[PDB]
Amino acid sequence: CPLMVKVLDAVRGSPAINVAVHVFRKAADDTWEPFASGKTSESGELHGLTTEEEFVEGIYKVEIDTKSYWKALGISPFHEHAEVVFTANDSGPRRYTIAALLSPYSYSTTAVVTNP
Amino acid sequence: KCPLMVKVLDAVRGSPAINVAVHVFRKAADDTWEPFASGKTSESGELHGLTTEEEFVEGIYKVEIDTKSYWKALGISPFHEHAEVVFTANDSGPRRYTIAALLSPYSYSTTAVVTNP
Amino acid sequence: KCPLMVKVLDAVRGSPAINVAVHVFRKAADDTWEPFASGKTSESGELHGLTTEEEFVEGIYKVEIDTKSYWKALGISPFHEHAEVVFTANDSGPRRYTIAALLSPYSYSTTAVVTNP
Amino acid sequence: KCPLMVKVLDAVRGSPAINVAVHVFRKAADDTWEPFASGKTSESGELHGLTTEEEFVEGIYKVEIDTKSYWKALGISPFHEHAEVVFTANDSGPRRYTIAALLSPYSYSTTAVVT
Ligand SMILES: O=C(O)c1ccccc1Nc1cc(Cl)c(OOO)c(Cl)c1
Repeated sequence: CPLMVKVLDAVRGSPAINVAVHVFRKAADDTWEPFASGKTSESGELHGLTTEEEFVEGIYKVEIDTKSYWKALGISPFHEHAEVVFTANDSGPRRYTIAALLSPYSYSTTAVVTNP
Repeated sequence: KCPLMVKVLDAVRGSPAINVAVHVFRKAADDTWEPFASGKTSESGELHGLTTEEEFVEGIYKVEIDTKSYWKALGISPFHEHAEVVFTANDSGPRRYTIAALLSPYSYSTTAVVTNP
Repeated sequence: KCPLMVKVLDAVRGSPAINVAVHVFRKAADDTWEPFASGKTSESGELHGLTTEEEFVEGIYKVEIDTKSYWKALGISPFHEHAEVVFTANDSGPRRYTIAALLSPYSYSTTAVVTNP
Repeated sequence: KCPLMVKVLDAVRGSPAINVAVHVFRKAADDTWEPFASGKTSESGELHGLTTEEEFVEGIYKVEIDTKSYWKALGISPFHEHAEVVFTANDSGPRRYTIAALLSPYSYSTTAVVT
């Protein structure tokens, strides 16, 4: 479970499905190289994006297409997209789960690490 | 699927709560919160299968989590004595409920989800 | 400028919550929640005028925030029956306490701001 | 009393965060971020002066609260590099924006209000 970046809808009381997500890597030129993207069908979870060999001991970024989400449900969010920036794998391979409790005009997140 | 479960995880250690005592009750017209079930937070910080289809009924419930015991063992002196999640259930039939519990020494937050038939 | 300030915010409309029922209790010697204070949240979203250091004493307290009146009168269908915040108070030094509540129809958050005046 | 306001609350100490560096950008026509305003946080955990209604105009803006240096000063090991809030401003008209951010060593949350 490298990045099981779960996203939850705090209004519909269901996982946020069909929400586009984008990943980036730390480029040496202070740029964000695109890495992966996708949309879900029924459940709002992220997986199968980065493999054990795809990681680096560096900075990352996760972008979630949030404004496009609510227009479909006819909601007009204040936020445009959400970004979490972190340093990973400093002490070796660990499994990272990124929380994301969305809401129109509000969001929250949390990080879960492992010992080995 | 699991009829309902409680999800709890520490926002300081970045790990699910381990050995955080939990309890459940039932609403009684005499205001007496008659105890119904209890449990201990495992290494995964989750308790599931507490209320079966027969055990659970359409009514008012409460979930109590022994937050203060969780911190003092870690040598941490928290603010909240415990937490409570008061709600209604099965308004129009049986459903699946999973609730969140983001513990921090001086704060917490909860969130619940419902899945349509 | 009170030792007990409760702020309630709407995480859908993005406005300070208004017309929200608030109740304050206190555990008695018989483990009884003797009523302490109550009120309704204004359009500023800050509840105040609930207690003073003359009336505020050491002990275990409880804070009640109604939710059904907030959304059902608004037309939204909530999940949580209400919000209950229970905490020790004035253990040593009557520090001013601020209680924060970020409300969503299916989720809420609580945080405490403590400071010695 | 400003159209833009940001406040950061520390959960572990339960006190308003102090000395939290902040920066504000603007959506440049070259898809860049021209720096707009920056600063740190006081003992009240709020922002004292960010943007007047004169400088505040339409467009997309980004605000970042520096947290990595925070917990190192606190002596705790963080996780997040920092927190990024990006939003569309003045899409329909003037308003007053307040940004609230609850910070914990391994988690954070945020929300906004309008006027
Ligand atoms: O009010 C919030 O949005 C909030 C969100 C998460 C955690 C705590 C919160 N409470 C809170 C936040 C702020 Cl910024 C605040 O005042 O700012 O001038 C108050 Cl009174 C209460």
